[PDB]
Amino acid sequence: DILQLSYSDDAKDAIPLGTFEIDSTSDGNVTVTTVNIQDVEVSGEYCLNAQIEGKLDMPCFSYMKLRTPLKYDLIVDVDEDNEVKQVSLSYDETNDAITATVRYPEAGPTAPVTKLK
Amino acid sequence: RRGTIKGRLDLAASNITGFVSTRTSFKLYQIGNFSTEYPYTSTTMFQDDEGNFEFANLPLNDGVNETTYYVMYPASMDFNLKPNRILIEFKNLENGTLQLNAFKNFFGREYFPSKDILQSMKVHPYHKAPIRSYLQARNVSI
Amino acid sequence: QINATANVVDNKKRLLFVQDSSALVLGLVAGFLQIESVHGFIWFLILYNLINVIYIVWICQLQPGKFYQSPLQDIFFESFFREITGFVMAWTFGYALI
Amino acid sequence: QEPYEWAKHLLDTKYIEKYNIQNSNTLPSPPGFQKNQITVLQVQKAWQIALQPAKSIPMNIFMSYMSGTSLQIIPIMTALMLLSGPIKAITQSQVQTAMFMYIVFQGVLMYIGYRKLNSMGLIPNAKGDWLPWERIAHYNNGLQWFSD
Amino acid sequence: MLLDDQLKYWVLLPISIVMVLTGVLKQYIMTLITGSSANEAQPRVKLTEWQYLQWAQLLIGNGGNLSSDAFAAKKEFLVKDLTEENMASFIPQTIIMWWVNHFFAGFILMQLPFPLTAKFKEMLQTGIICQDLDVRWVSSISWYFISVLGLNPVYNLIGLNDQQVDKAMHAMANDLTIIQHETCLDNVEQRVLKQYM
Amino acid sequence: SFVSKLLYTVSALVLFHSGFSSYEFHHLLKLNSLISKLPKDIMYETYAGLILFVLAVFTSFEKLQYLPIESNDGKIISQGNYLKEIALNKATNVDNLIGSNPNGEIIFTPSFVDVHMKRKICREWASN
Amino acid sequence: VFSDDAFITDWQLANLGPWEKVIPDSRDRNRVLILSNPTETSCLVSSFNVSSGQILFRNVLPFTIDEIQLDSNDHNAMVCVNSSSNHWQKYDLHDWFLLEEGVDNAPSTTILQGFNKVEYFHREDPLALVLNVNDTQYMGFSANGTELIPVWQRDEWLTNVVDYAVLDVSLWNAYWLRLTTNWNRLINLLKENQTTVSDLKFGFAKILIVLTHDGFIGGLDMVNKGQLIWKLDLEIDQGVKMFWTDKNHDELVVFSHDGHYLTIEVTKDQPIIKSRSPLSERKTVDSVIRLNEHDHQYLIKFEDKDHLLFKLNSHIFVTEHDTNGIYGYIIENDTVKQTWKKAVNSKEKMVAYSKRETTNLNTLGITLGDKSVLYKYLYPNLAAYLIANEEHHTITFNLIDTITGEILITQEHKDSPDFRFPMDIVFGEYWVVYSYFSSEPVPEQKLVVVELYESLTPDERLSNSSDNFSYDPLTGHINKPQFQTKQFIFPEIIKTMSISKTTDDITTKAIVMELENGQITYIPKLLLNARGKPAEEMAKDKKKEFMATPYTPVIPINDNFIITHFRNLLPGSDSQLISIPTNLESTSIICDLGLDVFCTRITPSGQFDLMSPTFEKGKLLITIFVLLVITYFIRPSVSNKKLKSQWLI
Amino acid sequence: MLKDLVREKLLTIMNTKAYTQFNPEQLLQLENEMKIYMKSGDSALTEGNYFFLMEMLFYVLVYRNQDVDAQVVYNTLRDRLGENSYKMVIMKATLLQINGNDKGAIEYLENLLNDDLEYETDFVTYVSIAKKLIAIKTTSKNLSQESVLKEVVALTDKFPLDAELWWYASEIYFEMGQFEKACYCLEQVLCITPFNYACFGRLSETLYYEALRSKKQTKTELLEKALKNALRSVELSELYLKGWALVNIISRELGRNKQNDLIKLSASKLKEISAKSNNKDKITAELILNKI
Ligand SMILES: *[C@@H]1O[C@H](CO)[C@@H](O)[C@H](O)[C@H]1NC(C)=O
Ligand SMILES: *[C@@H]1O[C@H](CO)[C@@H](O)[C@H](O)[C@H]1NC(C)=O
Ligand SMILES: *[C@@H]1O[C@H](CO)[C@@H](O)[C@H](O)[C@H]1NC(C)=O
Ligand SMILES: *[C@@H]1O[C@H](CO)[C@@H](O)[C@H](O)[C@H]1NC(C)=O
Ligand SMILES: *[C@@H]1O[C@H](CO)[C@@H](O)[C@H](O)[C@H]1NC(C)=O
Ligand SMILES: *[C@@H]1O[C@H](CO)[C@@H](O)[C@H](O)[C@H]1NC(C)=O
Repeated sequence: DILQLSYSDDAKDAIPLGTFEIDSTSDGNVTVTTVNIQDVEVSGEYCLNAQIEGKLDMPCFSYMKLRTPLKYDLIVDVDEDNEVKQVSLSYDETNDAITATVRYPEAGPTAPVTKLK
Repeated sequence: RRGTIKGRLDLAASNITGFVSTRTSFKLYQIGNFSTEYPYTSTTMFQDDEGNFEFANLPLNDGVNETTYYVMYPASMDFNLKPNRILIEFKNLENGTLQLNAFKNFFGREYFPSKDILQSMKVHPYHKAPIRSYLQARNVSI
Repeated sequence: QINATANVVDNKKRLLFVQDSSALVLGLVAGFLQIESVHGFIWFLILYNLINVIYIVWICQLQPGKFYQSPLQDIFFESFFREITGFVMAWTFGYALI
Repeated sequence: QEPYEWAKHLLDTKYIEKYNIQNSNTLPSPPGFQKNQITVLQVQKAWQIALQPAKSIPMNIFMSYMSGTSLQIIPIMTALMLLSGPIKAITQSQVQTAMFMYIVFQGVLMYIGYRKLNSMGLIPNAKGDWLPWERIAHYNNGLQWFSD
Repeated sequence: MLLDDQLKYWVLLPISIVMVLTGVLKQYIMTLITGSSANEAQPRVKLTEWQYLQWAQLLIGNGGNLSSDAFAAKKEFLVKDLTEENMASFIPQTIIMWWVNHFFAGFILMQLPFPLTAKFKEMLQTGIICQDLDVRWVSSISWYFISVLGLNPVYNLIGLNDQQVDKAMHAMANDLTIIQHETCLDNVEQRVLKQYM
Repeated sequence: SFVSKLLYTVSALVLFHSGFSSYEFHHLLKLNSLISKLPKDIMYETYAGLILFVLAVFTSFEKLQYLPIESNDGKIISQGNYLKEIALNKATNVDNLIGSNPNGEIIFTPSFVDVHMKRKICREWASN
Repeated sequence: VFSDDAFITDWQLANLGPWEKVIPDSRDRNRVLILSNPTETSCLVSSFNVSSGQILFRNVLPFTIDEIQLDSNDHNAMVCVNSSSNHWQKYDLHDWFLLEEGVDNAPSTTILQGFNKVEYFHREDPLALVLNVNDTQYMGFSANGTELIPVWQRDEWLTNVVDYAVLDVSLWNAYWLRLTTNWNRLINLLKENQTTVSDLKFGFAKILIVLTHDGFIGGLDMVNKGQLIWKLDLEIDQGVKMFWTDKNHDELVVFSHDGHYLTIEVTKDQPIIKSRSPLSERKTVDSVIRLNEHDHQYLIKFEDKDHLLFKLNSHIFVTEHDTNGIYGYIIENDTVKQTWKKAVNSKEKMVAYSKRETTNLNTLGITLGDKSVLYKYLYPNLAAYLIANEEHHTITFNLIDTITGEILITQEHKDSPDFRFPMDIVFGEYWVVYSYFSSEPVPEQKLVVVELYESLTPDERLSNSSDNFSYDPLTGHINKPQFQTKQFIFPEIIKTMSISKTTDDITTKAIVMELENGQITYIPKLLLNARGKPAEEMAKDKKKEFMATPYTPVIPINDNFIITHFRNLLPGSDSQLISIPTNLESTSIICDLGLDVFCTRITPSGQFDLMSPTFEKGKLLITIFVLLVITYFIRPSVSNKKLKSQWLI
Repeated sequence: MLKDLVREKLLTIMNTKAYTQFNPEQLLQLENEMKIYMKSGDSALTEGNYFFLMEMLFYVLVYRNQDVDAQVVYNTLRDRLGENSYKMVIMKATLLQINGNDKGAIEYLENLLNDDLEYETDFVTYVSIAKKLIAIKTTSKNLSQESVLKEVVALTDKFPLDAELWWYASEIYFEMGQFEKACYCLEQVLCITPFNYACFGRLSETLYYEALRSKKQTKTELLEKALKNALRSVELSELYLKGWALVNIISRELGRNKQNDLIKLSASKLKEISAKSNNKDKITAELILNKI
């Protein structure tokens, strides 16, 4: 559905950083689109939340020293059945905002055993 | 309904009668489109001083001309063994019987050929017989 | 200049004795002191050429031209790679033995 | 002592007049009693240019049969000799061209030895040689991390 | 890195002792085998013809000692009498290299006092496939390679001296006829006056 | 010479003692690392052994002295050199000072010696 | 390299538990059958010499003490009936031959001085009396001579080892002092003339300070055969962790499951408990994490998921794994505040975890054949873990940042895996090796290697090592890893894995794997090559390193690398496989505490720091004396041939 | 280090063969010093130098009529080397020559040269045995100098480049008035040994004798050649007494005097030789300088 990314302090409530839209297989993959970004001055060590109001709640997925030019990358690690497994916040120098990218997990290696010729 | 796998690791047929029975184990792992949650895994030991192990009460795929496969691992901390793995076919025929076949295989080779092709695996009779109980020789002389 | 080649060969033999003993014992002392790379090679250059200067002053008696034809090529060159390999050999021997 | 006998007979000029001559009739006598510039130019041309062939494809195939491994010191030492020997060894208007050609092809043999040492990998060009003297990214710099 | 001292005392000195003894043996074998000298064992007439050839060669080389009136006569008489009348050293190195790589392979012998590049890790460490060993910690074949270069001072200090006919005669007469006589007796007086005054 | 062998043995003893002391120090430092480099008495003893070895090498050169060939007395000919002069003007000064001839196997005719004449002259000298 | 070291360089404390029931063997009467080590799902049944004190065999049976009984029609056979599923198995008592078994019908089965002794055991009337003397000590007396001499002795205090600890056991006046001392030493040497020492030098002599589940502390000597130097009963319930206090290794802090910490001063001979104080909120300690050894504080985690920063005599991040998720914590000044959680869903389970081990850095990267460096991802604060998904049946390898807690690398294995088999992660300097079990290529055991580099293109270092730059990983501004992965088969099922720790971490890290049959092998990291091309493609293309191993995705079990040579080693289900760095870089101590403490010394790159025991000194001196004899005999021939050259020619 | 000085003195008397020209008093002192040295330390003296000094000791004992001790020395050298080298052949020929048996020594050397014609060893062996044969034929047969010259000329026709033969030929030619043949033989020795400054001095002496014997206009023409050869003899040896004495005498005889830049240099060099050289050279240089 809609993933609300929101930073927060230790005991106080959350402060929203953005809302992104997970769309399950329009024509291709489940890759995100950005609905709303938040131009809020944020600086310091904060707990980031990635709450989806329908499917998945994350009380805190990352603890980052956020700066006001938030040059981050919301990596949404997804599954085979296109459900949000994990959310993480990567750093990206050429980003200028918080853009959300869906990450599919890499196929693990398979060993080339001997075949029946 | 449930199949039984016999076997015989002949240790008295090579004058290795002085041994510990618990250092040789026989593992069984189900493959080939089972119908349970987990595949069936068993591990037995010897039954007699002759060396005749036996797996029993194995769950099978109930259906006409339907197969259920088992990889048998005869392992021993004392001796090397000649068939490293044994594929077990448990085909429920329309014959009214339950055909048990066994195929030799070594470690590091697939058990079924590709659907495009084929080379077959060497058939095992039935008890079965892991031959060649020559010692494992851990110690390197220097 | 017409040279007497037996005297040339004998003077080069005495100079080779000095340079061989000096290179081997400089390697032994650079191994006893546990000297590393650049300090060891600069040590060998300084003390080996100082031993050559003491050879020109004391043995050649401030005139190595009557004892060596081309004295700069004979005393400071023509055994330089030989004595630096002997220094490296005795240097590795003393550095490994300490 | 008394002086030498050659000098007692050298000062008196009357002794040589007294010194008579023996008759010599059957007395036995002892036994016995430009193109040079062009050949010199050809000999010097063989001294400066016919040494070049050794530095030619014979030496190229001789260095091509060593396979470029460091596992022996004979190819490395012969390549150091190919480096240092040409370095140690470096009608008037005809031999200057061969004199320049000699040191030029000695430099060519030096480049052949350099090509051998570079194909061995024994020359510090790439970053695998200057890797031990390469510093570390100090990642923490004021934090500590401990795990369960 | 804590190495074994017995590795030093049983690899450094035995390899050096075996290498100086095989240098002594190579010098002794190459003296005993090479029995030839500057002269050979020939019959008398071959020695006489070679002596006349070498007489023409010595006249070419030492005509400067004579005057013109004697060099001309000797040249005429010599013309009238001439016209009318590699792997043996690398086999012990291969044997000693194999003996080092057979008796002493499998352990790091010592540390060099100078660092080299990483490519020398492919030659100075043999029985050790460890990749984090820098090229200072070396095997015994490195001590062979170092001792091969550096034993010439030790070889010197122990006292070892450190490791058809008519066509040729007519060619020597042709080289004798075209020579330019440049005697050293022409201006010997001014040379003596320059040297001793 | 005597001073050369004395300084050779003294430098050998000093270098052996200093090498053993440096071995003890560097193999006690390896046990204490499981900073504090060489104490300067061992360094100065290695330098003393090196200086004494260099003096033993350079005092092995004795000045070239020669006995005269003809005369037999208490006179020894010395040019005051440690090495032999290479120039043939000055190389043969040794041969002219002592009374020899370097091509004496040609000049003196040692193959055509009348042996009976030498024996006659020596017998007549011993009889007189 | 092995036959002179078997049962010599290694040792095993073949332990039972406390002997719950002892059953005499009717076929021998010199053997006995002990039920011991009673867990809630298993029991150790062993056959044991009552005249020699040695265990003949051991078997961890899946039946409890109450379920295991004796057959009525055959007293030389035991019937074990799991009554929760009616599964019965009949075993012979002599050679442990598995007799009849089934699910339907179980057979009719019956039921089963010293210094302050507490119990009798095996009262056999000819001989072989056993006295359970202490609570966990068993002595055995025979009567050869009608005097009851002590024959064997056994101390089963070491059953379920939790933690451990390893105890390693002006100028002229100086010149004249040196000269006089060396003069007196040479005088004493020339007047005197007219292993257990090298093990102290090489660091082999160590003391294992094993902490058991009952609350005991031991002193197992490493260079002995596991000889108990000293023992101490802490009279606590379920000791949890054990750390040194200071860097000089003189005192331990043993925490317990009731919330008590004990400071125990460890001397050379015997330790005394010095403090037995409780904690602040003492309910149930789960695990303790030691932080910043120079400033002695700890992170005591409770069973109620609570935390306590504890202290005795800028930021600090602590990650903590559980069966469901991995959590982060920061220590600001003295408080423990949680920072992130990589929790799992209802169908997933964290099955393996390993922090990145703080290895000593020797090389910044891997030099290839073109001398082009592939730089290692040497960023610390990494943790690798496995997520088992039973809904999709997948193995998800994840690599987390543990400061910000972002998943750097994810890897799915849809290899139809089995979660009833052991799975383990070990983390090297720049690589992860994780073992699981699956059946899609073949039904054998899988080993996946993930090597992390800064970039996969050579000579492309992405880390800023400049002097005017300092990384701040709490911002997330660190370089990201690029990985290379391979999967290998393995014939035996791996129970647990470890990395061999050496002194400066120079020699190749051996992934030491304890297998499910009790055997312990090790695979070197050179043999697990993640940038492996096969032997066809390895010889042609030259971009590999010097003697780079190819990709062999089979890994046959090398019997030379089985370091439990012919030993009936039985680690339990806890069974921590630990490695101890000594001196003498090539070797490392591998111990296998948890039911039987086995310890050995392995050399993954060969023993290059030490002279071999079968080093040919005799042929060496023979060759030296032969060269001396040949030179001394051929020298007068040369001295005569040079004289003949001087005279004849 | 007197042993090293006596060793180098005995090696210079051995190599330059000065014992050939020694007095009986000098041969007695030489035999005494040689038997004192050779019955002593023997540390720096090599083996080949020891047997060369023992050959020299044999010839000193032969010249001093000590034929029994010479037979002992030859027996020791035969026990080491045997009668196979050329030097042992010459020693056997001398031992045959002094024990009567001159025709026996002639027969031995002639039959050996008939063995030393085909498939011979090197040229030094043949020329040394043949020169000893010429010496024994000179002593025994009482040959005139014409016949000795015929044998030496036959030994230079075949086998040239033996400067000993040409020097002996020049010696016999200088004993006669045949100065031109002597000068030809000396110029041949200069061709063989180029740096033989004693041969340049002897050539200058023969040309000076021929110039004084001529007494004509060719006297100055020969004194020019004599002065040039005497100046070449001192360009090869600074302290050569014979060369500087010949430079002085030939310069005074040529016409130049009153310190004409070469008589001054020759007088200074003869004063230097009288200052530093040995007593024979000093007395001879004072004889040269203080004439007239
Ligand atoms: C998969 O299942 C089918 C029956 O549904 C069976 O025939 C087949 O053998 C199975 N595959 C394998 C590899 O056994
Ligand atoms: C027997 O097996 C074949 C293929 O395995 C299948 O096509 C056939 O339907 C089976 N027979 C019956 C009666 O099911
Ligand atoms: C089953 O098949 C086997 C051979 O395949 C045959 O011998 C047997 O008689 C069959 N069973 C029946 C009941 O016919
Ligand atoms: C009895 O069997 C069940 C399933 O077979 C198993 O879960 C249980 O743990 C067994 N009982 C014991 C005591 O191990
Ligand atoms: C130990 O057991 C073996 C076999 O069970 C037996 O042969 C041996 O005698 C026993 N030891 C003693 C000391 O009785
Ligand atoms: C039993 O334990 C006590 C410790 O309280 C010890 O002193 C005693 O020696 C032990 N018994 C034996 C037989 O070792």
